[PDB]
Amino acid sequence: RRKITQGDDLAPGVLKIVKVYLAVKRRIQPGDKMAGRHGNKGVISKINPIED
Amino acid sequence: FLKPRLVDIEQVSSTHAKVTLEPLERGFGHTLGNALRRILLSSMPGCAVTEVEIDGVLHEYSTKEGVQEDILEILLNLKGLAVRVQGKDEVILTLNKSGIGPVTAADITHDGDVEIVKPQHVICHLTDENASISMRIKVQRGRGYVPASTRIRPIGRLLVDACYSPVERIAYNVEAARVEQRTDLDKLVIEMETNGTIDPEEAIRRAATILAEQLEAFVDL
Amino acid sequence: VTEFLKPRLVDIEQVSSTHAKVTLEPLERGFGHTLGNALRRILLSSMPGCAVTEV
Repeated sequence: RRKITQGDDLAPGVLKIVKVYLAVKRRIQPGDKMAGRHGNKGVISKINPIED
Repeated sequence: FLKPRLVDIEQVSSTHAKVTLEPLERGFGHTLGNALRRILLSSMPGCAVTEVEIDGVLHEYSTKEGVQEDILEILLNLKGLAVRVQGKDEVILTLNKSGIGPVTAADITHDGDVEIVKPQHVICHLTDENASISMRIKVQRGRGYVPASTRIRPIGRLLVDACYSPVERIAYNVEAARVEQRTDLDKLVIEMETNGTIDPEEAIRRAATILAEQLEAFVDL
Repeated sequence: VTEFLKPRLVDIEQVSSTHAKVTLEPLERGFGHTLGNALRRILLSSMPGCAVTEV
């Protein structure tokens, strides 16, 4: 607890640094690079509808 | 000219049923099968969760004590949840189960308008007797696929992508009809692999309507 | 939930009395092909005509 309580050593001349972590759910987008294990690399040309 | 009928609607299983359209002429049957399959796969009314508020977690990318799966895992399980509602468009369902044992759709509080097609479906696993889970899942009807980002308040409410499509796999088979009075007639048998929320005959009739009103545009005023 | 954009025939250009190019601006996602495929087969193989070539 004391290790958390003591102010962490910081780069000189900085009073405080706040590390904000941003988390995003990136999905399949046209142009995303998808490849198989055999090396057939390709981009996603179009998000085709299921019925098509 | 002849007009088809749903002479037979057999429920071979709860998930998927086969629908037969016997009085179909040559060529008409294949066209109707393809058009019905496309219109069913594309746009059918359906019920799926769209917002979940776990009481104890702030964001989806976090864990809750006593729950084996992640909160995001809970949302992924809840996304493919078999729900039918009749009456009001949107309904909030409350889940509160305590103690050991995996929670199921049956654990959700039962309301009059909404009945779960698949109670045996598993949401998450409660691995602590002391721990408990409370949530409010909001289910509304929609069409096609709606990403979570496209939709839209407090930090507690979690947005989950909505997949309103009740039909998962659809195939139509065109074979010669058994009528003897007039040959070359071919019956159409359509099998719809569905989540179970949609009625087969009702889904076929609704798709036929949607095609008709979309087709009514072509004829002149 | 049953309300879908209803196509309106914005233009029915006739290059010739024989050739026309009807277009509908709205329709629905993945519906233009469905209506188009259905229409193509029905006129192509099921629209009746009175030309018996065999003589």
